[PDB]
Amino acid sequence: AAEWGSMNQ
Amino acid sequence: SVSERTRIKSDRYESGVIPYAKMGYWDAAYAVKNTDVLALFRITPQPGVDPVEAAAAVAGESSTATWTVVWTDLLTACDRYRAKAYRVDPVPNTTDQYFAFIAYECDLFEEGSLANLTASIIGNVFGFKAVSALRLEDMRIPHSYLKTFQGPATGVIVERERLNKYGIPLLGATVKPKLGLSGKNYGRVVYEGLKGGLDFLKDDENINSQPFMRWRERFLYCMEGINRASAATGETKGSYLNITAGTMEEVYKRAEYAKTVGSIVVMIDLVMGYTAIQSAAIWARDNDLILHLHRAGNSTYARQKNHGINFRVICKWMRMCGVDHIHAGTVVGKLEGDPLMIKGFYDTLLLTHLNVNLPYGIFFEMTWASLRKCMPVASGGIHCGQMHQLVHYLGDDVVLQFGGGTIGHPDGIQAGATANRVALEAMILARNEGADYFNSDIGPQILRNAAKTCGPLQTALDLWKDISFNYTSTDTSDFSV
Amino acid sequence: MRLTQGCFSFLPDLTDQQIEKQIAYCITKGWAMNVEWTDDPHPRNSYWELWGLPLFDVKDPASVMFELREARKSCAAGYIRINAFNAAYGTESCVMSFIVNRPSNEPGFYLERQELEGRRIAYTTKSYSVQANPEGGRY
Amino acid sequence: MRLTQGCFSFLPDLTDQQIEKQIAYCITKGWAMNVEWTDDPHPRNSYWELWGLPLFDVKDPASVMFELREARKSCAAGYIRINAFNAAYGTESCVMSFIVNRPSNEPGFYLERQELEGRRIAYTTKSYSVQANPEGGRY
Amino acid sequence: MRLTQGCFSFLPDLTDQQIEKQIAYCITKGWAMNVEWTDDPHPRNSYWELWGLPLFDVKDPASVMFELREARKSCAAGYIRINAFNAAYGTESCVMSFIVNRPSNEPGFYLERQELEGRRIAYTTKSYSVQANPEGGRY
Ligand SMILES: O=C(O)[C@@](O)(COP(=O)(O)O)[C@H](O)[C@H](O)COP(=O)(O)O
Repeated sequence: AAEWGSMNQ
Repeated sequence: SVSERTRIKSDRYESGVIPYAKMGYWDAAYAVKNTDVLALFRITPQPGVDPVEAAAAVAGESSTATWTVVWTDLLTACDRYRAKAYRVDPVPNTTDQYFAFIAYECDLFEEGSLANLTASIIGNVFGFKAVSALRLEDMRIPHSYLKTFQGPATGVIVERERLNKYGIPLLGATVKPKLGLSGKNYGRVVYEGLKGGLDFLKDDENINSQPFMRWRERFLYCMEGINRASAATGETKGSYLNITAGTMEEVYKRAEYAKTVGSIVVMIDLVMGYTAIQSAAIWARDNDLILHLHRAGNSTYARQKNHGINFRVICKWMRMCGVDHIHAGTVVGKLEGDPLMIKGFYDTLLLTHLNVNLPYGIFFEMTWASLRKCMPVASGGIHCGQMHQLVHYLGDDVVLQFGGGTIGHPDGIQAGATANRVALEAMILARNEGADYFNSDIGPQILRNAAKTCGPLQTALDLWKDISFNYTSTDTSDFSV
Repeated sequence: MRLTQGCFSFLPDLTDQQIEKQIAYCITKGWAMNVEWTDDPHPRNSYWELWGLPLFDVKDPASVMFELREARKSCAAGYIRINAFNAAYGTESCVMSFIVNRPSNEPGFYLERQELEGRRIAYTTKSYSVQANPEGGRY
Repeated sequence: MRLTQGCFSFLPDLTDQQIEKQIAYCITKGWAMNVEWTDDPHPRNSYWELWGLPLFDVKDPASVMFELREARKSCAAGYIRINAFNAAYGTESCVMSFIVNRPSNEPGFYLERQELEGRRIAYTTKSYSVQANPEGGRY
Repeated sequence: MRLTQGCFSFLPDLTDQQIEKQIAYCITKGWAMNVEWTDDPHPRNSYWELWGLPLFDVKDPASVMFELREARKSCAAGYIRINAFNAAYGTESCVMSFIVNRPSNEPGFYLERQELEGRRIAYTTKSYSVQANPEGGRY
């Protein structure tokens, strides 16, 4: 979801 | 005995077999670095295998692990060299498919070498018995590593300057039939096509040096046809000479000949291999030549959604090696191509930076560190009757190529070339004036209107009016909107 | 012969209304416009003569149309072209170019063939107008 | 002749108490220790024979002293050395090495000179003990 | 040291019954058998001395056993080996080889290191028995 952009700084 | 007394009794370094996820290859609380290389894999576990164990196995066997414990690990900074699985999720609308994210340390790779990068990422993991299927979908290549590669020898910007052509797609065609013609007959077709209004023509991927035609003969006649056409029109023209060969020495011999006779461009095939491709891209930069890449063989591994490598990854690797052009798809032609996936490919080859876009298959944000742009090429069963669709889906930085769509004209090759150029010019003009050229009614009428002042175009429209290739696609998206 | 340099040379000469529309399209993108002239149409003649400086922040095609009108009545017989430049990072180059004035008649070119080693030829493209008269009086 | 390989060869042979102190210094740093043996002392002889595996997590010199005692009464006449390894990123190599046992007599070496082009010589260093007897019976 | 050339050198010396069985296996395939001897065991010493001609159409191991018995009591101290040859198109080479007699003692070899350009070394392997005595009196 939108956690893929925060899990990969 | 000394050996028996010196045996390792540590829980982690005692002899024996333990799961990969307990060897240190799975870390849900891992923090990614800006120098790390990242990979996204679509995995299908064998009945009974735990999804997390499978991800850990892929990470270990692609980095520094084996099937059993080795004490030699204590002679190295082991923790720094191990790759780490850090995220696993089910594929939407699917049971038995999962997405896995993996991070790799920068010091694991050799600077400027594609053979080395691939040796680690795709070396042996695809043959593991514990998985039933596997596919590399995407990768994030960091700025630091990008700076060790050359990037395109010429690049889209410098190339348009070399041709003095700006603000419209380039045009081209392939010589037909594929095999059988002599060098003198080959030059005749080139002369005719260019004279009618094409920017470039090209040899077929399977034309090299055969009993019916030796290469030196073809190169000589082609330069006579190019100069004749350029002097008759006042424009810069050219043809892609094929330098593909069986050994590196023979490749170089054919490249040095084409430069001697004054060719502005040459072409190579993907079947040659990564190391030969890298060598050719370095030569083109040092000798002021444009380099075209044909993707022969790519669909053996890039067609199915369950196993292999997605083309968007090949796009990144080839932009890193430094090719100037690459075939990327047509959407409406006779070869495979989903419109959403194709738009993703074009962006990977032309943008200065990529942002996440799931419906297009973009999984990682990534900058190109000022690497030059690679020009996409559209080819495969397309005709001037489809001009409105080509302009809408492919854009303005692209080479549109018409083989049968030019030579197959009933009034001759020169007539065929004219019909293609006129069709394009009229469509772009209309677009720039703010018309809905993509509408199923406006688009064709625009071409019909132009046809009332050009007989060749009228003939072509009537000939290939009801020609289309509608079939369900194999490689599709997993997200919407 | 008709010189085929430019993006719209396979179409008839464009009217003033047609030209104004294309200009309106380039300014909507934010591009800078300029006008050039020459009497030597060799395909490797990269630098045409400049007509004033480029119009960077002009936001009305009427300003561009006026300048072209002046050149037409001021310059000698020959060719005139309009170009658009994009200074955005990643481009920093020209993005459009088309001819907007031609001579009454153009004879064209011919090829000269010098024979070198083996079967190799060194080609030279030659213009009839250039070889006959100096700049200013070729057309 | 006295072989001068190692860090303390210009000092007299060290006592057991002296050896224990140096070991205590390496373990306070967290280094791994090992013991090796050979009867071929050529300066380019990189791989001596290993006595068991390296002691990785031993935190008491008595364990290292015991192993050295065994080798002394088990191995043939020749040389014994103790090494310390550091596996930290930036090093990953040996950081100390000293001899801890010698033969009753060492004859030494001599040079052989092969004459090649011009005035160039190709040198070879030769050991008296090696050339005379096979491994196990050189000292 | 024990010389490890041959296919069964990691097993104890084979008995006469053991040898006879291996011979019986090679003749069932139709192979030709021969016996050789040497006192120079260098690994690049390709040609051992021949004991008579090869036995081409013998179909009974007893004939091969007899010849080996003779060599044993006739030849000097050293090494003896039995080989099997296959002359079929696609092969035309040896397909088996094993040692069947050894000296009472083998001292082994040592290395000589000549230093050439940069860090390169040219190596030479040397035998203790050969360097000490002429052929016939090495063991
Ligand atoms: O050999 C051929 O079939 C073509 O010359 C097509 O000619 P036509 O114009 O006559 O169809 C091209 O190589 C294909 O387009 C390659 O496919 P792709 O671009 O997908 O790699």
